[PDB]
Amino acid sequence: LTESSTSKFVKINEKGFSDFNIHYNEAGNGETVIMLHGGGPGAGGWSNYYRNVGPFVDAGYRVILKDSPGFNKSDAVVMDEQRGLVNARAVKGLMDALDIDRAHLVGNAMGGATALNFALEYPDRIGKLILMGPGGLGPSMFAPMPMEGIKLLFKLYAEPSYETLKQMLQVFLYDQSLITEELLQGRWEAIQRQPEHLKNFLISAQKAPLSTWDVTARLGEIKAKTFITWGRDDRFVPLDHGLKLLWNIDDARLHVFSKCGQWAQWEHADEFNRLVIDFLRHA
Amino acid sequence: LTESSTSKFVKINEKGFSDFNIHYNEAGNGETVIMLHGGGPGAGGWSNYYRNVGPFVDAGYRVILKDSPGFNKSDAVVMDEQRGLVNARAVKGLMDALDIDRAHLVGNAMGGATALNFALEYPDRIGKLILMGPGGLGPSMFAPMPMEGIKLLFKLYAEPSYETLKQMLQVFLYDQSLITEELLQGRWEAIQRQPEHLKNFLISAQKAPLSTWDVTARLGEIKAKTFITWGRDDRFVPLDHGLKLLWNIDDARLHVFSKCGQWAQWEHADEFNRLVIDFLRHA
Amino acid sequence: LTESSTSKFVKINEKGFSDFNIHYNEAGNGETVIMLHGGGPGAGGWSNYYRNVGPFVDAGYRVILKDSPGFNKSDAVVMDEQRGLVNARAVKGLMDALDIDRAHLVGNAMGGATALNFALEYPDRIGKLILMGPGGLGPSMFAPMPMEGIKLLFKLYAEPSYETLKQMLQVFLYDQSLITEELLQGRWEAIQRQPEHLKNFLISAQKAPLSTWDVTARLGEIKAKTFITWGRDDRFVPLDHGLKLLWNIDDARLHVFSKCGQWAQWEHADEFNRLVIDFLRHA
Amino acid sequence: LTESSTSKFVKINEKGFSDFNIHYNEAGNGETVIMLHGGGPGAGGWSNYYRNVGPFVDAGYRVILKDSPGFNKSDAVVMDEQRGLVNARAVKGLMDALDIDRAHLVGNAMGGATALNFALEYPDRIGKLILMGPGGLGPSMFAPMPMEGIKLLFKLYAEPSYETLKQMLQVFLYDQSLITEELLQGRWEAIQRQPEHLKNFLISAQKAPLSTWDVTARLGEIKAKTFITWGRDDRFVPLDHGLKLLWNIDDARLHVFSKCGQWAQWEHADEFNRLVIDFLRHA
Repeated sequence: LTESSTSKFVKINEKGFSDFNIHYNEAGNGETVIMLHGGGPGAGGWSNYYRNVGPFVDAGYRVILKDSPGFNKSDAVVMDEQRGLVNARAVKGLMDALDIDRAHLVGNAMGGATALNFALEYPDRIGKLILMGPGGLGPSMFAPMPMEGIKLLFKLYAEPSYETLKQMLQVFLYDQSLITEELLQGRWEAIQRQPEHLKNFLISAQKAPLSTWDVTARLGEIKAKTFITWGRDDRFVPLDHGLKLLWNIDDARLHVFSKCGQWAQWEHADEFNRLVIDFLRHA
Repeated sequence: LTESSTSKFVKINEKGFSDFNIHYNEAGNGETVIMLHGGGPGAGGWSNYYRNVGPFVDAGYRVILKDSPGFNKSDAVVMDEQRGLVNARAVKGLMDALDIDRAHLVGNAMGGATALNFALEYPDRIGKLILMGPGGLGPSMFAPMPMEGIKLLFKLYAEPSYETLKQMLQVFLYDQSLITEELLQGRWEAIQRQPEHLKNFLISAQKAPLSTWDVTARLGEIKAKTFITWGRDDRFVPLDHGLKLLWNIDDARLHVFSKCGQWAQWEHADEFNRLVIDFLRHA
Repeated sequence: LTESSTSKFVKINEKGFSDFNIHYNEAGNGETVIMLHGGGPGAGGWSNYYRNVGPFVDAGYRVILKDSPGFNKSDAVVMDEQRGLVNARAVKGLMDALDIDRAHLVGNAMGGATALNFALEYPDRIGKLILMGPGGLGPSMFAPMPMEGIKLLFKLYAEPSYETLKQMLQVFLYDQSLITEELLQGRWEAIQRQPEHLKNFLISAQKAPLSTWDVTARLGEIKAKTFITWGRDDRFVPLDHGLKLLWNIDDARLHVFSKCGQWAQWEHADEFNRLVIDFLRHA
Repeated sequence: LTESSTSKFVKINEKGFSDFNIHYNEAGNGETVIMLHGGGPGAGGWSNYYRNVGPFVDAGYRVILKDSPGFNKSDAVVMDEQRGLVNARAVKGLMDALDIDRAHLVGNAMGGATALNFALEYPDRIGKLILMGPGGLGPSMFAPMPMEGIKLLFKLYAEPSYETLKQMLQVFLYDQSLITEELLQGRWEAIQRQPEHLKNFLISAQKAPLSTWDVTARLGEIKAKTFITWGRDDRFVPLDHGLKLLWNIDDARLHVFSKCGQWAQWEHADEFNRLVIDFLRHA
């Protein structure tokens, strides 16, 4: 499976979105699992989840790696509401467009925020909920904020360069030897191809700062069975937010990988794939 | 499989132990997994692990549920060293007696302390290490000590009664409806059958208090792949000790169950069985 | 200064309260500091704060040790709203009745919850805010709930006895040698004198459980300079709630005493008196 | 009081040190309080503590702001042991040279590590112990390591520039408006004046990495009354290490300032001065 062979577009119509173009990569044909990426410059569905799509499709799922509005090959957008909520409306838009009644959601960082908002706004449309260091859950009890990785994310958005890209990835990943030329050129190309996105993210972050993403107070409403994952060494979203979800969501469990940054699904792909497939099959 | 049909005895000879009688329950014939129980009055191998033995044997393992010295049907003993270390010597004693070169260890609370000490003292003799709220790892950063469950454990040892037994189990378990008459009569019978054990535990705890169990400083020596589990609602050993192990053991991961006390393997048996079998097979 | 010589009553009229009798103990004549007690059976202003009233009056303050509705010699009441809010209305009622424009508030546990609610509802009427292990601030990230001390508080309310009183105080205090016959007889007399209160607290806790006290989401509104204190060894309200306040209140600081339960102002009276007087004078 | 008018030198002879030149700034003539600075490039006694020396001398103390070996105007050195221990030997060297029997110690970051080592090695020679975010106390339960501020400290040591100096100070301080041209030129001058120091620190850090500083296991030996301070927003040493000290030192208390980085004594000078003077006088 490749990016090109799985690539598709659909136009969505939900709330603020009027014939809005969403790019996604799809493979398999069983029950739908939608995977949602983080918010750093150059992020997208395929580059975030290409180590997971095959094992999940092999397990019998239909995998959709979604480009969120204002990322990769989805349409440009300036948001005046918190991104989690706006992203969640796009997921619903996508699901209505494709005649998907219910989906399992997998979400990393911004995508975790998106998945949380989806489960809150559309409880009838979600199956299980897999959350990987979800962003925007308010203050940490230990970590000064903005987090180190968040400052680097904003620096790269404002002053894009290859060197700053590299500095950011060095913070996002625990194992530095995973930072190959392929990884760097990939993200770099995604940044170069659509400069509008970087500009629009910064404008959006002015209208709705990260403090406006906090849906902590509503976590008690989530009835979806929930699997929370964290990287022990995540410098982007703090580890105690894993406890926060575990205490506040009715039916949750927490799995923390050692030697792992913000991309558990990439840095610990085999173990991640096994744990989440097992959870989707048996929890 | 029943307690009687699996029941066996072996005499051990290791360090302080001279023809010391160890009771265990054994089933299956593949690679050996030894399971080690907690330290509360009436504890033993079968009653701690009877929901795990079948699924593990079905997965192809040889399961040994060991009675630790001074518990259940193993010989009475007064210890002058920290119990974790003395227990670990007994495990080695048992393994030498049965011609077992290497074992996977599963350990809850006191049994977690035992498993840690085994991995430190006999690194050549352990496979993987599964730790469920291991006891004795020093102070908590949050929890006042002695913990609520520890005070109840000492109260029941000093003044054994059925009512105090019930109070203790109400603290050990999250879901109170799991406290059946069968569970209570079981522990009660184990207490009544061998009063010597209760007396000896209290004498042992005078010679070597819980503060002497702390092997934190040596955690860097463990090269065994390690799976750490915790109950979110454990009132016996504090949750932050899960983080402590995760930060200090080279190759560890942490899994925390919601709505779960000190017996994860019993309160969340299906998920526990799946996660640990998957880990023994694939990590 | 004694309980009798400082004792006063005032009738309050605020929201739900119609000629409601509030007992308080008053000394000094400078700026008003109102001190507010915890919620355990037998609690009251004088017995909670008699080690603080003198040093504070000597520093030049007018000290009011308030009996909260449904405690000690204040009127009996059954509350259908969270106690923090109802208590805060009584403080305002008291201040209107006595022509006090502004007060510094000192609050322990339930009294901390009361002080928080006062600062939120009547920001124009508060000076500085001193919070000692305030209750009701939602879940802990570490501590299973209900906390050990909370279970003992409810046990004593439902089955009052001298022996259960003693068990509770043994948990509330770090240093057990502070539990004199004077302390025990004091609380015991307060319990015996007004059994209606115990009954009414349990009815009130049914109508508005502790989960309804959580004002976390509004902490950003507090503009009062705030001094947060905690006992390291508090088994009633969890230590991480000190961090929660410190992160969420604009101008806060946190002071944690070692070897200290839920009554810092009593167990570490000299240091407490010095720190809070210094704060009221100079912050 | 100025840097020049208070400036002094003494030659020390203790263990490894043979006629080793130590620079310090001294004022006052009552009981000795020695203040010890952090380890970042350009650090020294006067620039770290010039907001504290006056108020402390006014309170009646003799203040000594010590330059640690390999910093500011003290002699250059390459250390093969952990810096905390080597620094502590220098403090003793200084105290023997000046006929000081006992000193109160105030220590920030590296200076906190120094103060801890002094109290452990020379318990007869210390009065009270004031610790401000002490470095080297092992892993954090929450914070990935090396900490953000530590990476910036090593970057500035290896590639000294004015721009990198500014980036580091922006992380060390919470309030960015405190970063004046005076502050920057000060640190810059200290860096330019002695490049040997920067080189030697990096060599020393190779021989004895930060992991070798961990004296956690010996904290139970400290009988000095101890005042622990932390900045809530410290990105150099993690907040949970404040809890670690509070749990493990016999007689400790913890004070955490909001809106505060690694220099509490500078960022919150008035409150810091009041709290520590009160502690030295009355604890």
